Amino acid sequence: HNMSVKAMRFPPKSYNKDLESAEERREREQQDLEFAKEM
Amino acid sequence: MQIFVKTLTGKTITLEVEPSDTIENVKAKIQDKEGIPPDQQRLIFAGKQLEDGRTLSDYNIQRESTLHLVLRLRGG
Amino acid sequence: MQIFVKTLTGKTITLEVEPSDTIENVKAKIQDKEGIPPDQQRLIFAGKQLEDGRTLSDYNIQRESTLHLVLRLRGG
Amino acid sequence: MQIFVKTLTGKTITLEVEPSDTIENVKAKIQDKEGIPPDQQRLIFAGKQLEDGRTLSDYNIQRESTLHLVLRLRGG
Amino acid sequence: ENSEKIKVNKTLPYLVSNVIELLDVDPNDQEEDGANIDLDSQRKGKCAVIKTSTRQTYFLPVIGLVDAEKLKP
Amino acid sequence: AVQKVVVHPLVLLSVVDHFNRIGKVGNQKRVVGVLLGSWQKKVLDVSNSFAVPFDEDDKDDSVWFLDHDYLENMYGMFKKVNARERIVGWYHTGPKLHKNDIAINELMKRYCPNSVLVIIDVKPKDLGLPTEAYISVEEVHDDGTPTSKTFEHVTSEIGAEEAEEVGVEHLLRDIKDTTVGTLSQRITNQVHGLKGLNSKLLDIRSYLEKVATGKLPINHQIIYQLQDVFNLLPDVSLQEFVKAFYLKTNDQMVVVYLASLIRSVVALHNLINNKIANRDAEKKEG
Amino acid sequence: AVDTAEQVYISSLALLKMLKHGRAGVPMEVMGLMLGEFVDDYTVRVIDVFAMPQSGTGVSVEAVDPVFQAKMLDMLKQTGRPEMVVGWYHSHPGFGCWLSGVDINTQQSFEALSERAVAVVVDPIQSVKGKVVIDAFRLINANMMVLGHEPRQTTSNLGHLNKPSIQALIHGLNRHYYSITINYRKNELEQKMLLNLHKKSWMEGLTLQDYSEHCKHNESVVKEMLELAKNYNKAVEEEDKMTPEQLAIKNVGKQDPKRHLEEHVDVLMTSNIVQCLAAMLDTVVFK
Amino acid sequence: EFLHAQEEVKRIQSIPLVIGQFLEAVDQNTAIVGSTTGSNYYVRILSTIDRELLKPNASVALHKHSNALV
Amino acid sequence: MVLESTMVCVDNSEYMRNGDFLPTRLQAQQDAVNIVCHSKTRSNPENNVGLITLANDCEVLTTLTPDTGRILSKLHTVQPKGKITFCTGIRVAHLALKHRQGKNHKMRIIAFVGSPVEDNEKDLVKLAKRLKKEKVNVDIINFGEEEVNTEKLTAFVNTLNGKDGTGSHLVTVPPGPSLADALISSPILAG
Amino acid sequence: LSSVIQNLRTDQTLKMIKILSGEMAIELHLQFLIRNNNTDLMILKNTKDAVRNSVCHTATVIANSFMHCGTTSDQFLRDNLEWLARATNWAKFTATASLGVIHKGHEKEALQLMATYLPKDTSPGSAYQEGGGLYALGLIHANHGGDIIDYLLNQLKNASNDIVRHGGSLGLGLAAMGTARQDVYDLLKTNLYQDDAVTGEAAGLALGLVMLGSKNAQAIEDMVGYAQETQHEKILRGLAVGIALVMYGRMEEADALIESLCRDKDPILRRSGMYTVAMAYCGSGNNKAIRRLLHVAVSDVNDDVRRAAVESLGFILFRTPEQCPSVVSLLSESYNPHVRYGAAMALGICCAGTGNKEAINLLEPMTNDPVNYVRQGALIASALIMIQQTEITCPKVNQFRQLYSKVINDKHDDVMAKFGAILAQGILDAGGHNVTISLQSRTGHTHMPSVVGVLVFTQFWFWFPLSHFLSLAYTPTCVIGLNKDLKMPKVQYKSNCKPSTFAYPAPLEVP
Amino acid sequence: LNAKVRLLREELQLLQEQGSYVGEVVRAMDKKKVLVKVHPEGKFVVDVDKN
Amino acid sequence: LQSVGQIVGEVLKQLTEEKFIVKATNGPRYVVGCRRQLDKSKLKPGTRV
Repeated sequence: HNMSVKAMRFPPKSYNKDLESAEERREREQQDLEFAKEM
Repeated sequence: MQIFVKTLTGKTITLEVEPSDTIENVKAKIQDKEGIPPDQQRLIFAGKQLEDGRTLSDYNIQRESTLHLVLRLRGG
Repeated sequence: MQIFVKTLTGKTITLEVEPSDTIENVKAKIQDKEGIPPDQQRLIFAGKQLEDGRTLSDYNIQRESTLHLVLRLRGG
Repeated sequence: MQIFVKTLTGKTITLEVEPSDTIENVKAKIQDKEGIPPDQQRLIFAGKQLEDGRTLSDYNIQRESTLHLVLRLRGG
Repeated sequence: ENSEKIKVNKTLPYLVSNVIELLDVDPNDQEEDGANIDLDSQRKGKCAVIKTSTRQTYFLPVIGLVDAEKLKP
Repeated sequence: AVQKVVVHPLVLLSVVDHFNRIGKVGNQKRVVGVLLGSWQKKVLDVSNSFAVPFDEDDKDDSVWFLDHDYLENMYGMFKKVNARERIVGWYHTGPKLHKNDIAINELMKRYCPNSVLVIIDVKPKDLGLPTEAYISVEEVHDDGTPTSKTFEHVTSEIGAEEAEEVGVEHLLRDIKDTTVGTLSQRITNQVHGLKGLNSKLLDIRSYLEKVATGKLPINHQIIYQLQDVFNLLPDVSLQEFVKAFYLKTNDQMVVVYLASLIRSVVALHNLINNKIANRDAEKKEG
Repeated sequence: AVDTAEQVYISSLALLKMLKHGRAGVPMEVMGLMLGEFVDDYTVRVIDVFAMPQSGTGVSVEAVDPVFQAKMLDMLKQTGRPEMVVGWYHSHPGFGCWLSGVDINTQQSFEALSERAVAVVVDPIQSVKGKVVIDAFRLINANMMVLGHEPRQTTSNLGHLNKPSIQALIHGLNRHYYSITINYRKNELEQKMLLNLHKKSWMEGLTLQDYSEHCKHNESVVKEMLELAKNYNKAVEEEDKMTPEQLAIKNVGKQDPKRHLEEHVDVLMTSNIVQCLAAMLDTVVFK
Repeated sequence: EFLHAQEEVKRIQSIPLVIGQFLEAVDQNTAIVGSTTGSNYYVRILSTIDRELLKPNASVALHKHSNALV
Repeated sequence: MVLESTMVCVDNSEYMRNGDFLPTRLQAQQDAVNIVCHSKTRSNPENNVGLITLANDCEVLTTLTPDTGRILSKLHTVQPKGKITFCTGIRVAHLALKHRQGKNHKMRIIAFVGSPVEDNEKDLVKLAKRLKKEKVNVDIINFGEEEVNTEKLTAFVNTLNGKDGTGSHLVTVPPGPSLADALISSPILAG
Repeated sequence: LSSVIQNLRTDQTLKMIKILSGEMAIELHLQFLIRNNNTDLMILKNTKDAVRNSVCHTATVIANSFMHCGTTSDQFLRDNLEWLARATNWAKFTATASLGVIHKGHEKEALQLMATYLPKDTSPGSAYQEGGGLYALGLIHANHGGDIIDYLLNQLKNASNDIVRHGGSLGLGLAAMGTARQDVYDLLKTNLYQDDAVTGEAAGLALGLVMLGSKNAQAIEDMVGYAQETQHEKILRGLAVGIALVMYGRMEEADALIESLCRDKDPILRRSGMYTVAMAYCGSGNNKAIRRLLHVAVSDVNDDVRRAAVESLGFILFRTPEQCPSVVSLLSESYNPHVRYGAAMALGICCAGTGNKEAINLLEPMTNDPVNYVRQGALIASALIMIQQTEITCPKVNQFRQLYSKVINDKHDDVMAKFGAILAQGILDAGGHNVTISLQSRTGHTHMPSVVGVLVFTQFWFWFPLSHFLSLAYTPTCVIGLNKDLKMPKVQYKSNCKPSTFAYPAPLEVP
Repeated sequence: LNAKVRLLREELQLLQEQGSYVGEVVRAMDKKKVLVKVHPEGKFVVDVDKN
Repeated sequence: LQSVGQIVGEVLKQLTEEKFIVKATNGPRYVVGCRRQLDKSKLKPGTRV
């Protein structure tokens, strides 16, 4: 078990790294919630 | 006369009164002094409640006696 | 067994006491010799805040220690 | 043998013990030397805090070893 | 002032509805303070159950401004 | 009578608050108070408490002060805001029994014919449990010694309520815990077992010194009990008991073997998924 | 002008009592009174809290005996608690946390009687083992604020660490008052207790489980393994035969035998290991 | 840390909830339901729900206001 | 006017059943208590009073209470029994005086002596001196048989209030008419 | 130097002392910075007009002071005074304190200078004002000590009220730093013991300066004993820094103190352990400090411990700038934002002076982090690094220049975020583009007053008027040729390369 | 693992938003409009999103 | 005047010690928690509440 999990579990590669989320989404949502607030 | 009334906060107030005054006049003086409305505040003396309808002599309030004030506690 | 007290004004007060005295007593001695009400006095000794119910030798205060008085001001 | 104990201010103490000596005698003799109440203290060596029932030999303490005294400075 | 305070409550856009039942109510066996309700125990008269037009059914713990004697299902 | 007693955390925090506060009224080394509770089916539940003034002149027994008509007054003032609960017993925070507390108990028993004592030692110096429970009984004797009025032990534990353990857990941000599963077993039920057993044997060890003329043999009773202890302990692990032991060890380990085998096969399977997925997508994206 | 940074320190005991009292008046806004002291312009500390006699109707509550309060308070002093009143608290079940209508009015008179008062609101029914929902407020000035003056001074980041919820904005928190940050400051001795609060006696640790019944459990799980192995073979056989996510999406009913197979390990293990170890130890420590 | 935050999201399983019927799942983390008020919905599901127990027409409970599987 | 705390430590030893005073010493003292406490409270209304009794143990009967009636209805059904024990009584009254409700009051002890006291003199001198530095004031009525106790008590009171303190008294009486009638109202306002 | 001057004195020597004690160097630097002065005021005019009255007001009259550092160019605050008068309460204090940074090193006749902007301009009290005055008189002499000490000491004694003592102990603990003057330590300790919650912070910090680096058996006990047993918090937030300055590079010696503080229950002492293990090992790169200083970040249970624990790494490695991105670049993806903020500051402070590329590469995507204060952190850090650079000297500059502008102009954005941008505008143009941050002397010696400058600066998190403490770190970048008479020759020099690499950033003041 | 913890932390806020209806289209109109009828109510003629 | 009606409904089953399923008479089912004192022994499936 140790050898198997130790060895060829390298395919976690930098070919694709890590992602994220949108940037305008939160802005729009906050504007909408502030509009609701004003009311 | 002078009369001392003290509150659950630890602040203390001194009032000038004459024996013919009623409780309501006391509460009015307190409101003048501090801004609490007359309907909120409850008074205590010698371990029994005060009520309007009576003069301060009637409870035998003597010179330099001490009164307790406690607020109406309502929520909803 | 001499003790120095410093007030906010910086006046220094000298006390002849005993290691088994109590804070109530020294607070009363100050009341006698300067006129300050006892219960307004709070005692400060380095960081510690001294409690009325127990004795100087419990805090192992030594000769000619310098000791601070602080006034807990009250609302008005 | 001769052991070293360090206090935060840069004071060092050298002390005579034996291999079979237990932690309690060490704390006792530090009390006798310096007057520290036996409970207000913790001894640290090898990055660990020792247990009062073991011997120095249980922790592989060797000659001229230095250990750190941890102290609640004023106790209270 | 008291009668005016009652009057100024009675704005006429009432609903209308039908009485379904009249009930006899008895306090619980046990009581509390610091947390007691005026309405669970500590009621002793009549209570009613009404059916509104919009097909609700409400229990009423206090009848209101009409004497319970003159109601019937 | 009582078979067990259960304590809620609110009592323990109350005790500690009282202990820290007294410094404003005295210099004593012990404090005393009243336990409000309820019970059913011989299981007693303590829920709430208030503390009443007490004082004692340390240098002698038999000179102590305890304020009745403050206790009665508070009990009245509490009853008005919770009808569920009634006087049950009393607590004090000394590390050890005292000579006069039987004479305290005979007082406060007038408020409840069954009253129970709980010692809540506030400064532990060991791994252990913070409470002990005691009830009062009369002892006959075989020596013809007159009838003795003396305490007896009762088993105890901490309990909980859903409305409180939310608060306890919100507050337990202090240190590590929950080293899950096999990590927590051996610590919680081997090491912290052996440390306790060792402390007990050291206590017996110390007592059997004083009998070197330091103190009178308290009774042949205690010696009879010790002889039972050293007689009962399991027979030497030397007979055909050994055979019976090997059998179960084989059976206990065989299934472990099986499970370990299962454990490895899945790793290989996961390995293959990772391998092919990688290379394929690589060549594809190239 | 009030500094943005000022804390409220509540003392762990008070919190437990606030909960065990709020989660009883389950659908009603029970209330109570709160005792402490004003250490400084950057602090207020609450040290204890106690209930009252009170009655209500679901839509409201209030307390009925005024004497009880002064009598209880003046009693407590005889046992080292001379501290006085600084505020009050009431529970909102499930609503959320805010002050509304009447609660402002009974609040505002405190501030005429004692500046620097504090009103606390707790919610006992949303809370859960990880976290309790508490808030502490004080009223904004009685307007004269067309001047556009800020209610408070700021000289730190220390007050802008938290995001106000939508609900309080609906009921207008920054429009009529302001929130103040809660903080805890446990002392040495209570936290020493708080860890003991779960310790269990040495008597148990050395004890063995019965060997019978134990064997029964072993045979139960081993015979449960079969069906999972059988299913696992097919589950291996059939994969990659369709689009990838359409594996999971078509596996919402029937279970996937990998997990159920895996989690029967960590039951043969753990159990067998610890039992064999405990027996192996105590065979030495007694005779 | 993950265990500490794992159960922190059961503030959502508060006491007053509506009962509804399960229909089908579009993709993981989303499905469609039919409430007892009669109107269907396409909604989000919460992560910690074990997926091996939801089957055709099994009575689930939904948030009162947001209408999310809980 | 000055605010004072007073504990009255009645005596109930066996010797109290004898008959020097007319009804029997028990009724000879109950009336005296009844008058002295009326005097304490009527002197100023917020003084307050408590009760202790001396037997083979000491026992407290009612802590500092502002209403005299509590004491009176309490003092009844105290029964003559056992042997007096003086020191322990005075100690436990010292304890109970510390815990007064308002520390601005100063404090007093009153005791009635009605039997031989088997105490060693040099114990009384220690007790007296420490009570001296604790500012507690004692005040002894040698109500019963004057002999035997005539000396020890007098030297005690001397060593206590002496050094020209003057605040503490001994007063004593032969058999005759009522204590309250002839005696107690005579020496000063009371004590 | 204070030692060697004695072996030298016991003539040309009588003027050689004028070099040994720095009298010349100071006034030469002053003359350079005053002559080479160059700033475009339009940026301030913009940010001024974008002010919608808020906390942000203060950020101008701090930031302005950065760009005019050293240069005595008062002419921005001399006019538009009526908008400045809109300040109130504690902020007024800070405004007066800035009058220090503009005159830094304008040593002579300073007393009349501030008495032209009096503590008693109207004898009003307004004792935020006067305490400001003292704080300024402290900053002019920021490390020169000398004849002002015995003024300020007296001036502390007779303070009426507890804000004047605050400015006073700050100024005095500033000027006399490093000297260990026993009378000063006495006066400060007696004021600390007075146990007032505002002054005891100022005094508790200042107390640490006058003992800097001279480990002292007694004073550390006389202050950890007080910190360990007092109830006000601000006192602890002062002392938690005040301790570490008693250690300085002392390598292994301090380790005993370390093992004390890191064991403490009390969170703020547990924190101050970390600052100590930073100041004890500056530049050493010693692995033994890293292995523990980082382990705290991953497990400790109170956030400010985690931020200070992460951020301290910016001091151990600053002798090998290549390393920090290799370790922090992962940690910057932590879930809880406090760690991310700390990572931004560690990264910005490891490589403060350089144009290092990978640092900026990692800092760019933080600028949109949802949690406003990490945006403030990233903006500051971005601006500390990349000081003085031109678009040739590094690409990826002129987009930041406008980023700051747009985020300050945005009408619907958090004040706490847009505080950072307006600070950054000043950081990037400090001194008139003639000054730089460095922890590293030309010869390779570690430079002390800048290290202290930044460690104190990072506490602006807790207490605003502290930010001026950065002005210690602006070393000027110039060369001067000097005659044997110490006259200035009118000589010239040349430079080897296309001028566009050096130039001032070409002010674009359209109107 | 850090990514997974991040998502789990945000789920509580995220799944607070409200849902959406499901309806049957009967026939499409011109200029990007459609006639759809919902389960218990009246037909609604309504536009479409950009994608 | 300061009083309010209460909704009528019917109990279907007790789920746990604090979770009951009710059906209002008008429509939607619900999940609802009890009040502490009501003698939960009495909420058999079917009683009106």
